[PDB]
Amino acid sequence: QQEPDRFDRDRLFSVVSRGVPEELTGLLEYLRWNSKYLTDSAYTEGSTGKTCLMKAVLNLQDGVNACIMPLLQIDKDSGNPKPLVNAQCTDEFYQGHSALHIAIEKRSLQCVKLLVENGADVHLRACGRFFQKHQGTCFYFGELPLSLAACTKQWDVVTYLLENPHQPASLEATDSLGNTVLHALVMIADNSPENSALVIHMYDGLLQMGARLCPTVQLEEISNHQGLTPLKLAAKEGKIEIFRHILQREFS
Repeated sequence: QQEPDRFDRDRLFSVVSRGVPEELTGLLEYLRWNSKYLTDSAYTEGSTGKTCLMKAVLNLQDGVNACIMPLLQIDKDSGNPKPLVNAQCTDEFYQGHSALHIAIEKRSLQCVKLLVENGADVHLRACGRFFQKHQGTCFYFGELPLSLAACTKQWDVVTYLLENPHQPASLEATDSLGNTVLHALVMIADNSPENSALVIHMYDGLLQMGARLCPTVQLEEISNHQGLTPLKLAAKEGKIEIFRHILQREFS
């Protein structure tokens, strides 16, 4: 008894950035003694700021951080009602970013898997506050982890987000503009011959999965906040090439 050693934020962030989990011993003991969680202001860069898990994901080696599992375990064992996994960062650079968003943004499937396997909400919303404003690291990708993976051309990630048995991500989910992943692709698309080809490939792939995962729901008839289906939006936005593609699919 009569313990345990102080484990401040500075030290925790140093260890998670380097990657070695063996130096996290004593953290659980301290947290529990003082009834503290890794989501408290004391352990984040300002209340509402980076959690230690986001710091872990921001420092990848080979696509993984060996701290992520130990960290998510410590949080579980500490009795946190609001799991560290679903915490969202919101500072000068980030806006509603979960570790999941960062994991997808860092193009790491093994890290995405790892997070989803430990109760990550695949429906948290990032970059909702900023809409064609150049402020932080935020851009429009449709503010949904699935949309992000699709807009960033990561099929293997899209595949896993839709199929995994832990937390499947619905294709029917919409962002603050009522925009589905299909809408987001139309938006994200420039009218380059190379880019349009890749967006079409991704677009089609999701409808294939649409037929398998939600066969009853006609994804392409889903209208957004301005009363636009992906077809209508494609015309409004002047994205001629992919508008030409959605058109043909309708006339079959």
